[PDB]
Amino acid sequence: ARPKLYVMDNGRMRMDKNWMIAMHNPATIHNPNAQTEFVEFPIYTVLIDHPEGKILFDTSCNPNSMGPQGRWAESTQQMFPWTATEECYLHNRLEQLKVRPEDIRYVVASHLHLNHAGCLEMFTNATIIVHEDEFNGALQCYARNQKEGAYIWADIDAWIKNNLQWRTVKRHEDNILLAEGVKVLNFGSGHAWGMLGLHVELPETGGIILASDAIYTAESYGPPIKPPGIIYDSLGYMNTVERIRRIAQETKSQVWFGHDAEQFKKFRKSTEGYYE
Amino acid sequence: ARPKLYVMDNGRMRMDKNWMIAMHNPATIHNPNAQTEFVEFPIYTVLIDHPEGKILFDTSCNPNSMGPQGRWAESTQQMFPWTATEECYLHNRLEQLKVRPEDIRYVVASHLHLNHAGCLEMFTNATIIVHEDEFNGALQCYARNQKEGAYIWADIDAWIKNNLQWRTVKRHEDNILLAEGVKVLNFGSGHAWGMLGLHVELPETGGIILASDAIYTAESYGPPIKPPGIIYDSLGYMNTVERIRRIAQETKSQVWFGHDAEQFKKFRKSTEGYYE
Ligand SMILES: [Co+2]
Ligand SMILES: [Co+2]
Ligand SMILES: [Fe+3]
Ligand SMILES: [Fe+3]
Repeated sequence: ARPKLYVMDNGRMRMDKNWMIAMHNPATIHNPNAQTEFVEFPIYTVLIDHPEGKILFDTSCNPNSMGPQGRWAESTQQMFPWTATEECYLHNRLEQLKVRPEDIRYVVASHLHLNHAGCLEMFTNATIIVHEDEFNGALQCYARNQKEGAYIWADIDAWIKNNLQWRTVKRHEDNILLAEGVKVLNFGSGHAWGMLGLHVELPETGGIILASDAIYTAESYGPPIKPPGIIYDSLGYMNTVERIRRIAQETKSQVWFGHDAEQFKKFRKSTEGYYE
Repeated sequence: ARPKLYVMDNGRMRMDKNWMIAMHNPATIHNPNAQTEFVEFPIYTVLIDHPEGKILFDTSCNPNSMGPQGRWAESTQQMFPWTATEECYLHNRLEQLKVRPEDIRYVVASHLHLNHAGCLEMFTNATIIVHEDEFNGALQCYARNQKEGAYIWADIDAWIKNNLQWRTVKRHEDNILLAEGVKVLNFGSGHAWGMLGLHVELPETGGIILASDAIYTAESYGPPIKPPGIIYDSLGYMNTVERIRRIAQETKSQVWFGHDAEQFKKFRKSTEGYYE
């Protein structure tokens, strides 16, 4: 099999650095009112155009996320603003590749945060692969009518109204062979309730691990590991990072982080080409 | 049957509020360089003068902690400075109660952080009860010559040279009946590797739970729970806080937080009296 892997630029987001690197600049006797920064980071998706079928990793943010009539609560827009041009929208990025939503066989949701699950509702002909604990956690946010937070009620509303077809990865489920050289990695709890990664083995490029928010950046990866402020299971997070490190060394694979500005710049995006 | 419980003022410490309440004030589009604060909080120990023997909960900081020739590293001194008058020193606080180190039968170390295990070395005639995981973790810090962070090399050095007698609480060990109405609570991992609390049943005052850093403050306690930045096991931390809440409700016990300025102000300290 000779697949093509595309990195699609789905805009940028800004947030408190402390979210990304917990306690990045601690206050001191000499700096008692220490300042944080408001850092920019990429929101990207990955399309594996595979002969067995098209696989999508993450879905970025929903077009109608930001704004006065935005699905995102105002507090969320102010803490995690998403800047993107129309071309950065997933549906347009796919269109520029002559890929219709209906052509996606599999969507892998690393987690159900606002900036990874925004456009799940588009893929009504796909099987949405998600960690059961992540699914459960988001569904509770919905049921309890939680309007703030990283789980967008209106996005979840849409998933349900659009009758998405789900395939939950069970807590103790082995990695899933989705297609030749494409494995869903079950990272479990850490950054969120349930994280999924991808291991892709390309004939030419070789091995790629899509870590998503299991590893925000290279600063996160280290060594040493510098965990995020947005974390559900600190222990599981630490374990997941080391697990990823071990797999990378054993499979001689690259590790693609979730939101690393520097790494993203070096990527070949969908406007220039792909990875074989 | 008729004991007296003393609260001993062992000084004040300042640190970044983000340590106490994580992400207490996140940056926004309108406040991108959001400032943290450098808050003050109490360091205290608890003496249970019990007919079966004297029980000490926590040991505060070592007198030789701060300063150019201080045991604490400068970075630590600058991030977590301890201010204390001679009288605030535990040795002095005990002397004013006509209690010699040698008279302590049991020292319960909630955890082995610098602000709780400073003066363990004094109690050479006591049994030091500590969580095995906390003990293990600190001994690793020592063995690896970790000089910075919350585990003071020189402090641990002194514990070993002074030949302290340890009694480790095993990971899955039940609560320990230390004396009539005195009971060691095995909280396990959370704030640190292994946390111990006390439940004291006082004839007059009733039930008291000593939570130490299992719960920093009333703000931590909520509801809802607002976890700290100094955390090892987020899940365990959350579980512990809720376990304490339950025990408190079922035993109609007060919950004494580790570092709550407001609550401490209301405590009757060793200079004014005791709790029966
Ligand atoms: Co996320
Ligand atoms: Co502590
Ligand atoms: Fe993300
Ligand atoms: Fe403390």
